[PDB]
Amino acid sequence: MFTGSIVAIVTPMDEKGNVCRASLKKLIDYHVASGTSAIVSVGTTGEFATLNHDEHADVVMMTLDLADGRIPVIAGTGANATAEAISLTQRFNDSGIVGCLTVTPYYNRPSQEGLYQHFKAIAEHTDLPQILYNVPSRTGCDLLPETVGRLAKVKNIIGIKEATGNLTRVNQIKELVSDDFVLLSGDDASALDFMQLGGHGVISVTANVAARDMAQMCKLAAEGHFAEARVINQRLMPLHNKLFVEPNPIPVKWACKELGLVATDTLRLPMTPITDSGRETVRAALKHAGLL
Amino acid sequence: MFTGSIVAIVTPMDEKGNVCRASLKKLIDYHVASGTSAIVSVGTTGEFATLNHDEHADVVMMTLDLADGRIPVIAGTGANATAEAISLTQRFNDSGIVGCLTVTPYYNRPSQEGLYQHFKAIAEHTDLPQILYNVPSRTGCDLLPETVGRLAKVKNIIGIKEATGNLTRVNQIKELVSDDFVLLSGDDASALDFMQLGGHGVISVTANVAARDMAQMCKLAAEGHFAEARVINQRLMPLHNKLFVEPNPIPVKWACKELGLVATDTLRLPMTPITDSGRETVRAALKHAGLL
Amino acid sequence: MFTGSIVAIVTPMDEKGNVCRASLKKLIDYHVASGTSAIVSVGTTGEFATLNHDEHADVVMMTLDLADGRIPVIAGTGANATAEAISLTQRFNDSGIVGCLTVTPYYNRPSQEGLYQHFKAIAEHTDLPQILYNVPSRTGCDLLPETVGRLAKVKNIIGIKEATGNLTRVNQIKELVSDDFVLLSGDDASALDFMQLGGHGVISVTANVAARDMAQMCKLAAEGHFAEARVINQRLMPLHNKLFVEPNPIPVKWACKELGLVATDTLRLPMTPITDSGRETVRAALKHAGLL
Amino acid sequence: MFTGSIVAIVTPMDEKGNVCRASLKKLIDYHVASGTSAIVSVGTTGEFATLNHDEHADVVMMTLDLADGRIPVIAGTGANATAEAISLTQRFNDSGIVGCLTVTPYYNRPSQEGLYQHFKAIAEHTDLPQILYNVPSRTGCDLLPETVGRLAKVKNIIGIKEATGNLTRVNQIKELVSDDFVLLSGDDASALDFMQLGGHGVISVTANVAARDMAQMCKLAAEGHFAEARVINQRLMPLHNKLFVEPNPIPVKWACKELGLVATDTLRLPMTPITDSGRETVRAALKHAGLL
Ligand SMILES: N[C@@H](CCCC[NH3+])C(=O)O
Ligand SMILES: N[C@@H](CCCC[NH3+])C(=O)O
Ligand SMILES: N[C@@H](CCCC[NH3+])C(=O)O
Ligand SMILES: N[C@@H](CCCC[NH3+])C(=O)O
Ligand SMILES: [K+]
Ligand SMILES: [K+]
Ligand SMILES: [K+]
Ligand SMILES: [K+]
Ligand SMILES: [K+]
Ligand SMILES: [K+]
Repeated sequence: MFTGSIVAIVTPMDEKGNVCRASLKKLIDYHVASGTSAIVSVGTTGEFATLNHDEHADVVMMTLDLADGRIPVIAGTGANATAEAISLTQRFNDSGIVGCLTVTPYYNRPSQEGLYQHFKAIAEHTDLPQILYNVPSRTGCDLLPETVGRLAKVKNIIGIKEATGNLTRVNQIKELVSDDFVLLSGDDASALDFMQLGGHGVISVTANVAARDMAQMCKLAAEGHFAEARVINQRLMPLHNKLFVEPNPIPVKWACKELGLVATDTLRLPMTPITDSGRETVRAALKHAGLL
Repeated sequence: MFTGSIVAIVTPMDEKGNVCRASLKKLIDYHVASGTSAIVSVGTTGEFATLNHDEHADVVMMTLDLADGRIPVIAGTGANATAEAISLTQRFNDSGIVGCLTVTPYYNRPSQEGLYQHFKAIAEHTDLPQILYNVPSRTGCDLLPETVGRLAKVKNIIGIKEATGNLTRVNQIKELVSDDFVLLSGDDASALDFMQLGGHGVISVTANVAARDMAQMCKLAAEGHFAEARVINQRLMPLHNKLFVEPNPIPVKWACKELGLVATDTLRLPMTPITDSGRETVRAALKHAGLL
Repeated sequence: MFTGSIVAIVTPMDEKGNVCRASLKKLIDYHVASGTSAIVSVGTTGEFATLNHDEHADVVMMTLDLADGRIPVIAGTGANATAEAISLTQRFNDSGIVGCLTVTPYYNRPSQEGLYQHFKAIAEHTDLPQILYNVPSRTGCDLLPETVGRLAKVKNIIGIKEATGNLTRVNQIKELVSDDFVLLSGDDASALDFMQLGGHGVISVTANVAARDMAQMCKLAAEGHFAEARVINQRLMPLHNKLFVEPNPIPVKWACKELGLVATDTLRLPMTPITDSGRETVRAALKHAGLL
Repeated sequence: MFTGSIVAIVTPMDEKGNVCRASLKKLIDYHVASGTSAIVSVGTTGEFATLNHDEHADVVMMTLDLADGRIPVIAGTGANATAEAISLTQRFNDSGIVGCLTVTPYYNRPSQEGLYQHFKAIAEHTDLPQILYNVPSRTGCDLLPETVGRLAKVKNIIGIKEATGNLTRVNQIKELVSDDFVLLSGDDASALDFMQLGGHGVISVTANVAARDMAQMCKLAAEGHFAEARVINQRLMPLHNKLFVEPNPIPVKWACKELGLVATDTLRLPMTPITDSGRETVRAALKHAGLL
């Protein structure tokens, strides 16, 4: 499933920074019960940067095992070296994942032609559906609509997670791609606006703690009931902002712990523990959303 | 050597994308002959993002072997996960390298407290001198002067490669650190200005192809001879700019090949070959510098 | 009328830079015939900066006289000194204009409290409806949604021309104001997106040369027929971009001359004549729109 | 005087918002006593946007009268319409002022060719020396070095007030102009850095309240005594920053009142009175500088 409310799931960790199977199970059951459309495993929110390849694969496989066919799983498979992205993708071929979420190379700042060759090569060597991921504030590069249009001609490049927050991208991309190419927001605070403009859903941090409200918001949006959706969005807006009051996923993991969905809020360095002021801001946002 | 003209040396490749030992040897001998102060091996210009750690370590160790004590070698040791940076640094402990160039974590956008903990942990696991490296355009993170002050208190944190191009940082940092903390430019086009303000040298892309000129410019700067240094700077200004006409190190590798310093200008995806328009721009800059 | 396609009309000039009544008459008749909703007289596009107060008033009065009740006229009344804005507003009280378009103070960078006091004072001393105008790229300040919400409580502050191009502003402002407060785009290239998000129309440069297509696009948008509207928008998109290929209103005045709507394309310094390359780009855009 | 510590003097007002002659006289005598090099009358800090031309001219002429040949007076003469800038400059022809400070047109965003024609036309209508003034954060326009080169060829264009805070501009401009073209900082917090790179002085907000310290710092800089100049700079750094805690000249007028240099801290809308939090910040900065 590549539409509606898709959660960019936290990778819950014990105090040692190793994946907590019991916490992950509780999250997955929560998403199944709450109507989340799909789970993005080891995306940005899942701390892909600080897992090594083996651990990253372990988490995807554990998520599939625990999901047990009840909810679709999309794996984070991005890398900043094209060989590495291919390699990681091969580990998931015939795993049971429904598709891959693949970020533009970060740090090295390739040209648009470099991005085209990068994604073309990755798509060539899998039959899995690929969702491109643009997040310039993290990567230092910006995958432009023209290049997205070029890549959407590749059979198994099927959509894009657009995380610029620049809403003009929706229709710039839509006019260059076929009607079946999926446009997903990667920016919770602008996601409803993104859907109103023609987007198909959101790959969401907020959904980690407000899964039912997110699922109902995205359904209302898909039906054209934007005023109704916007009531939900306004109750969620403090979370859409304050889940980034300190670096994601610091706030959302604390929030998941506060709700009892995970055993510990531990992250891996260079992510550090939430500050006291951050706890108080996040808690206020959870209360605004009616979750505590 | 942590002052003067420090080359961020290319990792020259064969057509297959693997390190070319003959080319690396030619470069290194060139830098010895030219008066380059030190070599940074597998920095940004050396394609650290697209080598695996073993490959990265092999290039560093080959560069150290070829230098044969003639010129000091600083290893690139940055990573966006602290555990991984520690692992890479530990490869070089007792190796012969003189210190480490360690970039702020990229993509994951840690807080300043996160940056402090990351670099502190790395410095704790080595006796080697650490040069911090700030380049927000690539990493999505900005290591601010206050945090650089805090880190300069750690015994073996000894300098910073400041690649913002924001020259106010020179004196902001200088006033927070001891007189022996080294300030190096990471931005060729502003590097003479950076030294004029108090900086100690440059870690340079341009030095790959104008090593003698860069070394002479930096020596004149260190002596307070700014007007003479500026004449050299003006002759190199088109390279300082046009070596970034396409993404670094695409132009500089081509320039190295054009000068006969390396056998091929091959890079790894997502870096792609220089365009025809790029070749003509870079050739014009080399001709301006009197190198061709 | 404060909805649909509203033209930010050029101030046509003879070769001496004085207002050309005959050219203005032809424009006004064109707008009446083509279904434009209203005319903004001496806005940005009408070169408010380079008319003195007497000339500025002359042009508004001439536009009202020529309109002869057939189309509503909104006067540009902005200034960067609150006394000056009041003064200019008084000149229009009981003139026949339907409202005023009042820009945030430029150059002096007031606080949000300063903007609130500025606009509150101007509104106090007129019974004319006021449309706030935010264009940070010109002014150096940004009138934020919170302050817009404060000002919308003032009885005769009735809407806002939002020219940031940042589409998140639509619903940030809408949630803070009453249902009858008018949201108008000031950014042609994002205007259709702006209306799709809940905006009520556009104060347009493009409408100067494509008045009928703009009027039909904004009606389709108001009816919810966005796919239909978007076909029109895509034929207009090169004009929405290339009317800013050189500083507005340089391109649009040339385009008006090329279509025969005005006798000369003359502007006042510091605006200068269109370049040859600009003529060719603008002409291509007019052809794309089917106007030549 | 177009070098050293040049004060962008406040236009002190009474409670009604009109120029206070006794306060202006106290300031001017202060600057004579302190060793200020020159006074810029009705620059940005002097509230040029909210005086009418007659008022503006009266303040300039009063400042010239009060200076009584003791200290040179440069008039602010900028406008965003060329005709208006010419008119204002012509007011001061044969007046006693030593030159003119003329800002790039604001709001209307002319091209570089437009800037060239604007300043050329103004210089043609006077024998007075012209200092260009670039401050893109306020004007929406950036007068680039290439254009500054082109204008420096006009006989009576003799310098530039560079208020970008982008220190690379010093040497970019210096290499395109003659050795006698003057480079002055418009940015107090980077001004010592600017002089260290080659600049000749500063047109300063801080000098309104730390005139002796600023004059001593600039003299030390001119002599090449940078380390001693930096000690003074560090003592003034909180003022350099906190005089912009609210919009200039709100903080500096309050500071002048607090020091007894002016009778009231009144400004004209849209500038508004300093907040209580602002007063406490500025008082802390004055105490740091040892002025209180
Ligand atoms: N820390 C490295 C490797 C991560 C590998 C597994 N996801 C990066 O962000 O590219
Ligand atoms: N491509 C990954 C791993 C590089 C590992 C060796 N230098 C990154 O940029 O972090
Ligand atoms: N040129 C000045 C005065 C214009 C007055 C009439 N609109 C400005 O842009 O504020
Ligand atoms: N407030 C108008 C006119 C100022 C005229 C005298 N200084 C402007 O900023 O251009
Ligand atoms: K395939
Ligand atoms: K496809
Ligand atoms: K140290
Ligand atoms: K009123
Ligand atoms: K109202
Ligand atoms: K000159």
